[PDB]
Amino acid sequence: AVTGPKIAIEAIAQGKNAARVIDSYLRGKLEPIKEPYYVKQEDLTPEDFKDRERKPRVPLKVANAEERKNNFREITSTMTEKEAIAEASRCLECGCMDYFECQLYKYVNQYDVDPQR
Amino acid sequence: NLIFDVSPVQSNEGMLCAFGRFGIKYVNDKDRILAPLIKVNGELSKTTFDQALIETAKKLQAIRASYGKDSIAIIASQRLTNEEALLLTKLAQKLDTTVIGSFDLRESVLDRIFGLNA
Ligand code: SF4
Repeated sequence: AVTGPKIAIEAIAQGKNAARVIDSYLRGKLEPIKEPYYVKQEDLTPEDFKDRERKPRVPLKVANAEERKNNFREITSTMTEKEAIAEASRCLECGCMDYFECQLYKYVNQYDVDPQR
Repeated sequence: NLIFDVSPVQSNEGMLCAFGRFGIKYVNDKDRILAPLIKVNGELSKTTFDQALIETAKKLQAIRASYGKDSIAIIASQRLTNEEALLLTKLAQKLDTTVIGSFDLRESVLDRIFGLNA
């Protein structure tokens, strides 16, 4: 109703942010949504990951076109537990392991830093 | 969950025939189907009630869409209760078809003479 036709996760994000702002407003302290500052690595290129073992992605089971075009049954299937664990084990763990306890992140989010200069 | 006997009531001649007395044997039949079947890979296979009903609704709606009004026939056994027959008529009304009848239904002449086929 506000952004026009988008994907559903954008609508969910809008609903969650609006819920946050409405909860603040119901307390008399209407606060806009503040975007946190995150340290990122924009310089990473494929040769930085050239030593990792290559592992295949979990295959997606798709129903046969001839049979599926005649019915309204689900086209794709949910993966199995073995495939789920094997696929989750492929993650490279890009995020910082200290994110939930790092004091530097907390302090740089308490003070409006402009570190690009 | 098994039927063991049938007795006539003591009302008028207190009688049943072969059907009413002995044809209740189909209730205990082991060949009764208890789960729905839908055609996968061209053969009927067991499924759940929700999936089968959704498939039925989609098949009937597709026929009605691609062929129009009065393209689905609802042929019902005359052993169903009055409520099931009425609900089937309402289903034909929602399916946009007036073709609801029975293959055991005799041609009617009393409604043309007296008004009601009764
Ligand atoms: S943390 Fe895992 S899922 Fe997220 S970008 Fe890195 S490899 Fe992909």
